[PDB]
Amino acid sequence: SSRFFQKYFIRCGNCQTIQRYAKGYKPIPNPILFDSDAHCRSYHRERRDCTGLTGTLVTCRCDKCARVHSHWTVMDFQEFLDAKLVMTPEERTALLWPGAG
Amino acid sequence: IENFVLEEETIRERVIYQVVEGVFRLSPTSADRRELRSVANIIDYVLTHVRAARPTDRERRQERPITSAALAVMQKCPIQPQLGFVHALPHDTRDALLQEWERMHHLDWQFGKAVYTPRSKENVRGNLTWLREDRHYDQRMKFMQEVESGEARAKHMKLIAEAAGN
Amino acid sequence: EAHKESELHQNRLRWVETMKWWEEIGEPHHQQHAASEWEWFRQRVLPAKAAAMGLSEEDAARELRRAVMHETPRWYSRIQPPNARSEIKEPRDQRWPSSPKW
Amino acid sequence: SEREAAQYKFIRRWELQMRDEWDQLEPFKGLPKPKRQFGNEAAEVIWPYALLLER
Amino acid sequence: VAPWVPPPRHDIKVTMPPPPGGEVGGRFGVSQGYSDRLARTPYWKRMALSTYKLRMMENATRYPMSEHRPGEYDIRYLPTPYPCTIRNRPLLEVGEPRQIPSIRIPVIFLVNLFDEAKGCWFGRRYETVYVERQFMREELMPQRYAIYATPEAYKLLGLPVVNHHTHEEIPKTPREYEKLLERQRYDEERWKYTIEYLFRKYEDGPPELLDR
Amino acid sequence: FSTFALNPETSVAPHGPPRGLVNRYVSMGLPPWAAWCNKVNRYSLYRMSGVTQRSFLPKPPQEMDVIWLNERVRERVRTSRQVQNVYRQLKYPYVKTGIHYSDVLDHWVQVPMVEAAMFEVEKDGGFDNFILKRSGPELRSTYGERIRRHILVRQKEIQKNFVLQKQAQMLVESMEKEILPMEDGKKVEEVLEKYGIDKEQLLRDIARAAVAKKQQL
Amino acid sequence: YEFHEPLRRKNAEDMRQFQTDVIDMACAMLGERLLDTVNASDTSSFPAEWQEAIAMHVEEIEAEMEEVAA
Amino acid sequence: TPMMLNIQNMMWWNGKRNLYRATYREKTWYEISRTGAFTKGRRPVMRQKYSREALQAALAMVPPGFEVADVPRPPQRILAQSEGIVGRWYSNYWTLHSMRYQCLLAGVEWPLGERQRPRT
Amino acid sequence: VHASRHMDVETWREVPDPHWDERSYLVPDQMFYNIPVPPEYKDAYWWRELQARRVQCPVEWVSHRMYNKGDRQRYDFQDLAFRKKFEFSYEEVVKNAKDMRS
Amino acid sequence: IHKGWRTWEYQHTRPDPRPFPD
Amino acid sequence: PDEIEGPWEAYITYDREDGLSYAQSLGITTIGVATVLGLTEHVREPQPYAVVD
Ligand SMILES: [Mg+2]
Ligand SMILES: [Zn+2]
Repeated sequence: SSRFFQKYFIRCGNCQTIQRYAKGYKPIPNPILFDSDAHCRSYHRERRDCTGLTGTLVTCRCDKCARVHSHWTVMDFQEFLDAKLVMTPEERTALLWPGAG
Repeated sequence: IENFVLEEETIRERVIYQVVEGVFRLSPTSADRRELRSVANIIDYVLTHVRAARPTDRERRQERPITSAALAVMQKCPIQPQLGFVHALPHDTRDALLQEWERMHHLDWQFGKAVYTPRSKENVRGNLTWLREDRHYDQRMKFMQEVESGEARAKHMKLIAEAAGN
Repeated sequence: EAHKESELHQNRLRWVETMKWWEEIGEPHHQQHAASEWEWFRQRVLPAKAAAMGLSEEDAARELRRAVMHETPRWYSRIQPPNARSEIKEPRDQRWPSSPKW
Repeated sequence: SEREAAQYKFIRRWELQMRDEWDQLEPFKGLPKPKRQFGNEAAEVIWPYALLLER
Repeated sequence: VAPWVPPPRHDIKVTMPPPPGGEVGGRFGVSQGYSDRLARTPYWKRMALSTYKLRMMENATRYPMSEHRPGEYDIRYLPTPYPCTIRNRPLLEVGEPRQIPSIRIPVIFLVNLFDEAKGCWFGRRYETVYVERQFMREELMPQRYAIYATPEAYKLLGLPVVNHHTHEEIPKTPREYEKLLERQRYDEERWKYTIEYLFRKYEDGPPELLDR
Repeated sequence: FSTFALNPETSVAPHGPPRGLVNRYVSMGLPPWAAWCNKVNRYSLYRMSGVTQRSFLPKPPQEMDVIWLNERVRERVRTSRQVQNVYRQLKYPYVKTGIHYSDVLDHWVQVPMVEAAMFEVEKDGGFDNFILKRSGPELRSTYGERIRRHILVRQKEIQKNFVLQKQAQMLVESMEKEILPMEDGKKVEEVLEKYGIDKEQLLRDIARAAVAKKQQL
Repeated sequence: YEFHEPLRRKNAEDMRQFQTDVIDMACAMLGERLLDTVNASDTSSFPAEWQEAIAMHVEEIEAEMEEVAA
Repeated sequence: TPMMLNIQNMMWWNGKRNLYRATYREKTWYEISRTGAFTKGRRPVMRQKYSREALQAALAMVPPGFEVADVPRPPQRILAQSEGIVGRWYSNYWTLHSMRYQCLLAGVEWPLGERQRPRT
Repeated sequence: VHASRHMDVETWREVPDPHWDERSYLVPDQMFYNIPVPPEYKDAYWWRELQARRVQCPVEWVSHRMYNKGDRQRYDFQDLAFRKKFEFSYEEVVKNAKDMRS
Repeated sequence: IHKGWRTWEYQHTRPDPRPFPD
Repeated sequence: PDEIEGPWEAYITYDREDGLSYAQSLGITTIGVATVLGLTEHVREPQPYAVVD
């Protein structure tokens, strides 16, 4: 965990600003010093991470209010595109990341 | 104090004549005097005929009319009850004595079974149904405040206006 | 209840030692400590942050403490912070400079 | 048997916190020690990593 | 035998077939919805009953996400029309040992509750307290003293609504739980993590500059 | 698999395809168990890819009496330390007796659930909200439908009671405006029969409303 | 009809004792509100007969409370 | 269960059938097993090809303030398909990029953004 | 039918509410055609909704619809209703392909 | 099924039951 | 046929007996591409009691 890269769109729950969060490559624990209990639960959590962070409490930091909190709400991109495309361009400036006009 | 007297021939003969015909003037049958053989039998006999001596609700509703003014004031409430609901709860066909048996124990509430006793007033705190529906009543009250004030008219008219403008 | 046995007895006696220490004089003090320092926070710090963070004196208290988590011995997360620097893994059995195996 | 030992260790901890035997610096053995000085008390205080991520 | 075979479930729209049953709700396992009304109706009677505004609104394609069943993937797109396993997960895997550290629950109090045994307040009115699970369900809950911390529970009592994310992450290991606990108490008691609370010993100069 | 002591997270694995046999099946999206497979043909790969989910309920769902929301009886393949034999066995969820105070009806209910069901009944806001959130086929337990019917009937009588007391409020507000002034002893009883209230019971709960407030004090 | 009529009948009686219960709760609320106007505010109560009877019923109820307490 | 005990209970064989099983499979294990058909490797997922003034109209029905980079490529589990040009076709990943390819061939200017590769 | 209905208090009959009949959920059965039920109560009837939509035999009798390919594509399998989908005649197919000039 | 029969060499057709129905 | 767009009709069932007068009292000439042509009472042959019984 985690073998593949993935992009998420998360909403800051206190101020309701949408920022994007990425998950990159971290390697498997060594196959030569073998631990079944590590590898297997790492596998299940890997599958979980791949699906919308289902069982994971998300912890990050707001850029628009700078603090680290786990209030974050993970949005599938259709809910994102529903949220984004109905917005006036001046509140894209407040709620969304730079540009994204 | 706990004295449960089991009768006989003679003591039945005098006790029934002294108690239930002397004090309560109650009339036994032959089958009655067949079944009167405890103190529990005599007491629930008297209790049964006394509770049968009390007027039913049909007699109480014809001594007590509900006056037109009262029912008119009840009519002008924004909410009247739904009041079909009793027909939705499941009825099961079984013995009555096993039903006696299961609330003799605690078995009556377990396996999805529950017993229904119609209440009148409730516990209002920590009652989550109660709170949501009285919140609902609050916004219906402020809604009718908005209607009587007349902004409802204006909102709808400006909806029609912006529909015509588009 | 064996007493003539040494470490079977004096260790569970050490246990009852420890757990009659707590609920009499320890626990009320811990709870009172937790109460007293929130009481310290709200009349000294909080009047500053109500002005700072932009809230009232009340709703800042609901914001800074959203919930009450008081610590009882069966709930505690950690005894002490995890080590800053973790010691370095040498090769397998004191081989130098490296080992082929794991 | 982990839970009760855990309890034991917590009560023990609070006891030493009432009686001043508790060393808060043990995770920090490998680090050099900051200036003991009248303004530098910002150094000896154990900083959460989160508000360091914040500022 | 069945007089009156029931209609397809979600078939409200004129020119496009209903979503596959079991996605709307029902028995799972087919990837295409079908309705005999929409099929038997001639193409021209479909187009006659529509417009190029409405047609493009029900031609709309939400790709992997499903509309009627939120947050999961749409079943037709999945290889096997049955729903996704991972969001529908059981708590314990086949080889997973059960070690679940006791978890404690955010709970809203309805009355001021004082503990006689410990001589302290269980909780004040409308104060959210993390309590034991059995202590909550077995005692506080059957009495009316307290209810759960759900956001709609904050909504109903007229409190400003906050989410505690109760059991969003359920720890399957004890250290996982102390991680959970640590981020939790970083969130709920955050007054702990302000710099004035770090500095309790210095609200003044250093402690050696004092009097006896 | 990285032999480096420090591994900060990278966008794409920096050293190319990850080496080792396990990373093969990891990159394929298969479980780590596959390094122990001798039969690698299409059917075994399909079998352990996990897309098909093989597991079952003890009884058919119409006949399911306990709340198994997601716990399917699964099966596990294990191996002895005499490794030449390989044995599999069925695994069942830990079904715990749910004793929950139901909120809408004032009383407890003991309806068996699983562990997940209890964590989730805590998450939901209580037993009643949990039973109502699920619908239909979502709860396969008959017991569930029974207490659900009781919950709905009970909810509607909660609403009925609320409505009732609102009626009461309108009545007393309406007649108080009449009896707010002292007036006369006789005049009051006219109001007592204009709406139809019995005088003696009024005296009785006037006397009980009394008894009630000084009793607490 | 043999099936359906005993139903609408039950709904009818339910509405009936709904009205009845409304009237009785009207009695109760009259109780506490007139109590509130008599004890909190002043200068006004009903007839001496009403007051005496109320007092007697209150005393009897209190006696019942003392008996049911032990 | 006999499947655990490995009995071949097929109905053509003895007449029995395995008790815990679905009675309908719209695609059996072999055609679930073939991921080449399901996933999009080396395979075209949009089968109609639009003229220039068709492509321009299709691009004209995209709402402004839309980036291509907001549409993540779906995983392998999700079938790769394109419903053509429907309403909200730009939400479909494969439709978006197939259209992008036709717009590259036909020499149509591409109004939307292009896919970004985020790096550490 | 008698659930959740307002009473008209003159006649003490039910009020024939016009909103009742659009919220109503039609529960099928054999010796009645369909039975209107209020929606909130629909959730206990989930099984005989699945028995009505089911094919009315053992599935073994109709199983031949399943095995050949042409009958997988032409037949409906949703919750086990084996029933012919809509399918064109040949003359239709010819004149549908002819006026497209293909 | 201590030993699996070779079932892959048969095309799928139901044999007639040997105690044949009259 | 998509260029025709003939006179769609809408049957609008108000739960009261005044729906017509209210519909005119709303005063709607156009919802802005539609231009509603006319409002009139749809005359129904009155249904017997047997339909709701
Ligand atoms: Mg055929
Ligand atoms: Zn924020």
